[PDB]
Amino acid sequence: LRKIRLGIVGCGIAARELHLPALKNLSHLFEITAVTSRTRSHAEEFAKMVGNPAVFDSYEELLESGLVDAVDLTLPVELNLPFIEKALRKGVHVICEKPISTDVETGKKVVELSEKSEKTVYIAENFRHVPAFWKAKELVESGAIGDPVFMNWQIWVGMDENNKYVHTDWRKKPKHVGGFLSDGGVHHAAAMRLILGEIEWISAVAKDLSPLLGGMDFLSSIFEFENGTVGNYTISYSLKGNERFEITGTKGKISISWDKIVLNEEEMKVPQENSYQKEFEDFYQVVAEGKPNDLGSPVQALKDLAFIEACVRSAGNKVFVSSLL
Amino acid sequence: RKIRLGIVGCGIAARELHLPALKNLSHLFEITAVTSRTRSHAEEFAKMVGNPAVFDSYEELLESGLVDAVDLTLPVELNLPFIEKALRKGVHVICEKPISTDVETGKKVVELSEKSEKTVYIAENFRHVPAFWKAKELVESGAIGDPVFMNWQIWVGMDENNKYVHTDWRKKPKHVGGFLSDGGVHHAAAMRLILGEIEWISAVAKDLSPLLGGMDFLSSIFEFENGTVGNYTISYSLKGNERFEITGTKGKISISWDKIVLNEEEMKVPQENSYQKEFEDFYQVVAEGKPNDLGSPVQALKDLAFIEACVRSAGNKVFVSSLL
Ligand SMILES: NC(=O)c1ccc[n+]([C@@H]2O[C@H](COP(=O)([O-])OP(=O)(O)OC[C@H]3O[C@@H](n4cnc5c(N)ncnc54)[C@H](OP(=O)(O)O)[C@@H]3O)[C@@H](O)[C@H]2O)c1
Ligand SMILES: NC(=O)c1ccc[n+]([C@@H]2O[C@H](COP(=O)([O-])OP(=O)(O)OC[C@H]3O[C@@H](n4cnc5c(N)ncnc54)[C@H](OP(=O)(O)O)[C@@H]3O)[C@@H](O)[C@H]2O)c1
Ligand code: NA
Ligand code: NA
Repeated sequence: LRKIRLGIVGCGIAARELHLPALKNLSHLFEITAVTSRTRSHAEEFAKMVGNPAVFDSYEELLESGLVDAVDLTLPVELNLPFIEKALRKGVHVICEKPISTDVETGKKVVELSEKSEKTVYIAENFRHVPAFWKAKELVESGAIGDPVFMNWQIWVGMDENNKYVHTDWRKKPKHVGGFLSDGGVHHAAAMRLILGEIEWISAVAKDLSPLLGGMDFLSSIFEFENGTVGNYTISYSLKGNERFEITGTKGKISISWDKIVLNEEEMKVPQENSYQKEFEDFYQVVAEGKPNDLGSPVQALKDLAFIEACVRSAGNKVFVSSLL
Repeated sequence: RKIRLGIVGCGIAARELHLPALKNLSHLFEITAVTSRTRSHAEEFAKMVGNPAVFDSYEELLESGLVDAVDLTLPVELNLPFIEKALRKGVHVICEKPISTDVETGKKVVELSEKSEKTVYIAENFRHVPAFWKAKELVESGAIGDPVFMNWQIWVGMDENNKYVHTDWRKKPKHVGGFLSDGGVHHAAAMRLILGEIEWISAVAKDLSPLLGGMDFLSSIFEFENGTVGNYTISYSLKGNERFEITGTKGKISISWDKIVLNEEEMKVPQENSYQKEFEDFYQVVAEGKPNDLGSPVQALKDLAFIEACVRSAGNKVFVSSLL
């Protein structure tokens, strides 16, 4: 099995804590041969965790070095577009973190570069690879609750001053639509779309409740899927509480968690998996083994972002999600 | 002295909800007159009361000189005309919710109320439920900090065995949104009592059950004038568990008939009959000069208006005041 020579770009939290451990479990598929960051010492610390990749002062040099088949971008979202374009111009595949971009108009440019290039652009939306969501999808699609009627997802993150993501520069002064609403919201849209399909319209109210979190941090919404199912999605990044994620149909109900699905009275444990690992496997198959790009698809990520961007601008008015696309 | 009260409409609410309450308030109410669409139902109800006078028609009961006030437990389409007839004879009216079939018609009830010296009390019993009062005081006293988000999810799960489902004026509803306004006005009342007036709603209404006349599912988002966001979702046909939660900057309450949970801590709510409480209030209004804060038609119109807005919405933003 030939390996994908991979360059890591942006050696921050995701790269160290989320990407590397997954990558370390996939060394039969990937070799990290190059590394670059804004702060050189950060790239050097990352190099040591990896082994001995070449360290570059700039991404453009990494791209031209001949050392890589693809690059992994774990950057401030403002950088996705120009950096994806640089990679494709050099004939290099890209796996890039969500959100696809800072907003939908910029996102669309990522999509068109993707569609015009022969190289793969893969937006790493790990919620598309979470088994609990797949299992919910299967239950729903096979008629286990009858016709889906209503879903509610309430999320209370309770981030405080000790949360590491809160202190990063590009989150404190967000350039992305809705601040934390897009940052974490694309995950939630990904999941709802996986389980129930495309959303037709939303109506939502977004608030900025914490001076600690850059931009908006509270969102409450109703929407309707194209299939007629009604959704409620409410989240506070700053306040505490218990997640509920429930789908009620004509014949019964499911509740969804990381570790289990409950179908009426019946518990089913979901065997645990690393979704980052799962997405890297999928990217490998897209790049090397000619698998279609369904789950890392730029178009999919753009649709995730569109849901959130619609909510941010709704101010309680009905927004048809298509009109953003 | 005691309020001479005539019962009009001897159906479910009259036998099962109203009479027991009055039987505990025999020192404040005497039932003297009774009338219904079916004379035999009125005669059965009379036998349950003692020996009141049975009348073939509302109009006759009103001219009989036997009552100071009437209690209307009727198809909602009849509220406006029956209230008007009573006020035009010098007779107080206690009338069941909803105030009317729709806001346009409701306003006519409000208008007649303000012009008469007699009381019109819309018996919205949810304004008399102690669980909501204790929740109000906790929120008002700053127990959870600034209120951020309330969520009320109701799954009534009505079936063929529920008696309300077989009543004619519910099967072919004339009232806005069918069951949505029938049960919804209660919920608006509780929401308004706890968090105050609502600025705007956005809502979707479905008709999911062939058994329930009219629309029977509703999901909505809205914002109180104080800034709190609300979600209110109800199905009248499907089963699930009620949650009623209000989250603030400092804490969390969860509300139930018998208890309020403040963060980790439970406080039992002492139980009461809300019908019994509302009749006492009506007694205090007509005999004791108590201002009509809790049974006032204006409050009942605002309840209906919340629900009417939600039915018109189709997902669009509706500013409630625009209906009033
Ligand atoms: N899927 C998920 O569960 C998830 C979770 C968290 C984050 N993410 C995504 O991962 C990406 C990074 O997030 P993060 O939390 O890791 O934030 P972060 O810690 O701030 O990481 C960003 C990294 O990029 C570096 N960088 C900034 N500008 C650069 C430039 N011009 N050229 C090269 N490197 C540059 C930063 O600078 P320094 O060199 O100075 O350190 C830092 O190393 C984001 O797109 C985010 O949405 C995804
Ligand atoms: N606050 C609450 O918790 C609550 C609960 C239930 C009901 N309610 C309200 O109370 C009212 C009564 O509802 P319900 O459940 O008791 O329904 P119901 O059983 O159908 O009661 C209506 C009664 O009025 C009679 N009636 C119909 N037209 C009449 C007319 N023209 N003249 C005299 N009587 C007439 C009916 O027919 P017959 O004489 O042939 O029997 C029946 O006895 C409704 O407005 C409802 O919204 C409130
Ligand atoms: Na904020
Ligand atoms: Na129905």
